[PDB]
Amino acid sequence: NKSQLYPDSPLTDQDFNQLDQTVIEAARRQLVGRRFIELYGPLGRGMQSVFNDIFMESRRVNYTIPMLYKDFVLYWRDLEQSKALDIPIDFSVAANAARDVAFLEDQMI
Amino acid sequence: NKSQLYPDSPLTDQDFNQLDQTVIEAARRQLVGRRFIELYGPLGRGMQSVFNDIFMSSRRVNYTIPMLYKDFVLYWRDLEQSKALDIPIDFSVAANAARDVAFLEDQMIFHGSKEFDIPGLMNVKGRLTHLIGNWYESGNAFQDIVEARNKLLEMNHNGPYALVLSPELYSLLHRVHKDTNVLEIEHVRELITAGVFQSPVLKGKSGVIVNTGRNNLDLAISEDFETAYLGEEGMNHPFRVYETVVLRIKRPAAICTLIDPE
Amino acid sequence: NKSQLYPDSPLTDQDFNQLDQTVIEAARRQLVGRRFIELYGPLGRGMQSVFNDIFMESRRVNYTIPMLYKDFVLYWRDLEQSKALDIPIDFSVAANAARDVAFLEDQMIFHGSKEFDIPGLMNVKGRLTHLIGNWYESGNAFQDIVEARNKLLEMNHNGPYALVLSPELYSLLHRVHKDTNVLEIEHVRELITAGVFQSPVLKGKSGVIVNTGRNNLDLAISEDFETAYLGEEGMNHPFRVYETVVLRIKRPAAICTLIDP
Amino acid sequence: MNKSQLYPDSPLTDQDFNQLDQTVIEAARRQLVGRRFIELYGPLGRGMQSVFNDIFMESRRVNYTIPMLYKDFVLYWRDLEQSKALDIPIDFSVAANAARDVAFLEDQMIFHGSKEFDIPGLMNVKGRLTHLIGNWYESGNAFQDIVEARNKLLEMNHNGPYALVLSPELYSLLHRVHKDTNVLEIEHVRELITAGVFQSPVLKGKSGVIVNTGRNNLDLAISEDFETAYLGEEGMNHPFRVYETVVLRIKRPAAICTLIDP
Amino acid sequence: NKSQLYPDSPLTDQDFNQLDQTVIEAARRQLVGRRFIELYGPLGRGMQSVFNDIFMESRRVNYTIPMLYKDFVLYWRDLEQSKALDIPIDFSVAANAARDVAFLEDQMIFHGSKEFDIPGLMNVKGRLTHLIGNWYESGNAFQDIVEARNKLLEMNHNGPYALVLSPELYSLLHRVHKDTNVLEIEHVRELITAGVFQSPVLKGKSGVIVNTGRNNLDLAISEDFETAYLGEEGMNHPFRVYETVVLRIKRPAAICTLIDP
Repeated sequence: NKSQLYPDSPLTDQDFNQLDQTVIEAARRQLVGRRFIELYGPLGRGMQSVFNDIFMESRRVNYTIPMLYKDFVLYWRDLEQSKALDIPIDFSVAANAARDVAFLEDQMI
Repeated sequence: NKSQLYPDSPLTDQDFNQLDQTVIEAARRQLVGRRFIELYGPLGRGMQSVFNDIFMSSRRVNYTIPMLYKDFVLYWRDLEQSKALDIPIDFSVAANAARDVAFLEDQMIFHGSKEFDIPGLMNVKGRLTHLIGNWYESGNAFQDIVEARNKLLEMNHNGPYALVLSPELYSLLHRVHKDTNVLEIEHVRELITAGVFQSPVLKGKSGVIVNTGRNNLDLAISEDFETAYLGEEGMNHPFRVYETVVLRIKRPAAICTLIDPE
Repeated sequence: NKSQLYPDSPLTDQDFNQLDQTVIEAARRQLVGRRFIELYGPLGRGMQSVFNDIFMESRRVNYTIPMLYKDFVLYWRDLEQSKALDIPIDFSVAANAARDVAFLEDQMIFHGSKEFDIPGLMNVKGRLTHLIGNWYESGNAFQDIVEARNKLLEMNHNGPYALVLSPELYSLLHRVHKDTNVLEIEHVRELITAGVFQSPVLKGKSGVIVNTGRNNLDLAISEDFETAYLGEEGMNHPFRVYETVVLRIKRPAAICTLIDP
Repeated sequence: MNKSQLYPDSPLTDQDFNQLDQTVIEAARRQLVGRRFIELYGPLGRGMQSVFNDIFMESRRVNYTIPMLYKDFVLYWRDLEQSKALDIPIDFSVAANAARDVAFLEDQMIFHGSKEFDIPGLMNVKGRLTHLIGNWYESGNAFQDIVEARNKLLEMNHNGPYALVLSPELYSLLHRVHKDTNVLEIEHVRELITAGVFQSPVLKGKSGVIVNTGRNNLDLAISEDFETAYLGEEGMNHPFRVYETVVLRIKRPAAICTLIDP
Repeated sequence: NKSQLYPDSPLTDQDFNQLDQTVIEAARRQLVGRRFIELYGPLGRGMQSVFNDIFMESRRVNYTIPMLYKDFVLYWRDLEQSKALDIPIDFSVAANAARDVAFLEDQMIFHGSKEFDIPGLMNVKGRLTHLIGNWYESGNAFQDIVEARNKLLEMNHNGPYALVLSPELYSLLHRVHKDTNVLEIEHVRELITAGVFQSPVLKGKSGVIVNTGRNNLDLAISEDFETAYLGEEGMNHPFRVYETVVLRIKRPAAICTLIDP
């Protein structure tokens, strides 16, 4: 899981799931491309390019798969304060980044 | 096993082994690119394209792995006669098919795959270019190799180098060096430690010096020289000798091509 | 074995083996064709003609297999004297016959069988021809081979090459090269991997370079060198050293011919 | 003692690091010329950041700071994941390029020194013997100039075994045949120089050096051999570094004879 | 052993053996006198002078055995640093001293000990002298050795001969002979069976041919190359590589000397 994938992560397993759920919910609320376009996958990490057969009214074109990303930063002072006061970790910046990856996909689509 | 993979093949298990050996030997003898260019292993099925990082800071290009194949037919009349008389099957057509594919691979290695946008050693962008003088005069050929070898040194390529020349130019280092009273091929072989090779794919007075090493260039083998039964057609048994190979030139500056100015 | 194959043979099993060993040794010492041409066989007695696929730079031609033989005679007086004195039987005449079958094969391999219309190395259509200059001057012989080998290389025939020269040209290769302090034959032997041979069948200044490989040319043998009793005739014991061989040139472009103008 | 525990954050397993080590080491061995005729003094260890050299001129102690030679290459995470998914061995081509560059750096430091730390080289050390060679294109000059150079070492109380390293052009010129003996000059030289006649791209033009092999004459002081260290993961990619710490000590400068073109 | 011989030695038994092996190897790589002169010993520490019977072409002379030594110093800071870092002790200075004792023996063997009045190969009375010509011209070096070896042969000294030349003359032997396509040194090496050596002790154009054999000349060693602790002085550890050797030339007529006019 995430905890063993990033042993140095300040977020625990429960804290990291909230990071995933916040990102997933923010993506679904903004992904308009996936609302009507079917998904061919998940292919997996072993695929870096796909072959597209264009039937004009066939032509085979090798479409390399782009990677769209947004970074965002979780400041340590906020994380330490949340741990000290036993309050849930704020992931508002994480949702903002997901809204920008979902906007990048829509621009690319 | 090829026996169970082609249940309808007329050849037995041992006959396929002889057919495979004939194809392998004919290809290996006729292949000049693989002598000095290393193989990026058997990629196998599931890798239809490969990525080449071109260094001139690197840039990435997606290279589609093309299929090179030649078709040969084993006539049933000849097959039945060999089985009846217990004489070995003549796979001379198989050897010619492997020879033709090997010639095709060498053309793809040197002159590139134009229809697949894959460059070759003789036309890769960014390669060094050297102009050879009159190699008919003794000593000019050695000096040209020295000048071209120094050109690769200027671009941080210390060797070991491999030199491939056209047959017309190759049959010019087989002359006594008047300065040293030795064959000019021997002096070049001392400088070119990876060997000097000929190739019919090069026409006229052309040649290329390649700094050997898997970090400069290699061949991505999706599947090595393999034979496949195309299925019975008109009572005969056609086979396909096919291979899936692409050439990756990671550092084009490691290739210096000798070009006749005329 | 031979004793039961020819019950009337004056030679015993041991005596007949010496006949075979003498014939075999005399054949190997003279067969220059088999030194670089691969054997397609032994097919057996059930094959009398072979199919040759000529790839010109396919054409199927039915090559009937010729039979080459020499007879020789073992006189009974010599055989009786040897038995009486307990000395080994002299097979010098047998070796002489084997030297003539091995010369007949070389003639058929290099010049072809006119009666059966089978081509040879020096005669086949579709071969490459190189006109040699004056090999007497040192250094010309190496250059002529270099240019002739270049013609084979331009046809995607990258060796290994086998060069057969007439004894006049073969001896001309033994002079020291011009300015490389090395015998001219040694430099050619580096160029020709399969070896440089000589054959008396080639007359004058002539030679041939053949790109070896059974996919280029091969030798079809239904039966190798064999000795057969022809039956006693006039108290003598005539035999026959025979073989059924034929040369199949599948790739005529793999043969480069050196001739003089 | 495996590098997996040394770099827990590395993406390579025990076997992948092992394949990485051979790729770096083999590419280094193919290019390291100085190590062929110079003994290795070490590995001293991480506690030796500078070595002491006692020069016996024909005694002065000089402190040499051990230089660190390195080159960086990056393995892309997409490539590592793609190879891992397809069960294909990782492509360490960039590692060989980095290892080859470091090997050239060590050879360049051995011969031409290191101006940054004022460490002398074979062709730069003070007190060495200098021999002005002649036209090696003409016959006999190549062997004679070596004989006088060896005589210079003999007069300086150094009686072998010698090691001769020549520029790549001069090494080929030694393959000529002798004017009278009708034997190649290289075998005559090889009988005089029994530690081996080598060639190196570092020497340019008509240049060479004759070195009296022996620990008491000169040696390589290394604290860390060719080692691949995993740098921190940056930008989701994995950058590595092939580094080594080697300094050359010439205890007897008079045991080195340099062939210099006038 | 060494540890109990010098209880105050900073070097352990393993460290002291490396001192001995370094000294021994450096001596063998430089001792040209012992390559052809037989050893009469080790006599032992109980012998300080030897009797030489000179057979001129007997005379008894008491040759006192000289002692040749070089000191060198092992600094304590280097020894302490090596112990702290667990690295082997550097003995480069020790090898340098051994190269100077092996040069002192060669000087004493070839030129003699003037202080003890002991003759050498190049200096003894009763030797044969040959005046070499111009060795620069090819073929003169071989001829000069031939005539000089002839002088030894006329004195019933029929080999095996050992020839030692100065580096100037030794390198002059490496040119190809005049018209025999063979290196001049190779022809001399055929003439001189015991081998042709060179010594830096011989200056200019000079050399010597010695007819080997312990009945002609020998080397008397009471003690071979030895390393002795001289006791700590100024925190340093001075040693001494020493040997007690002397050359006895019993037959001065067995030495032929090559000099230039």
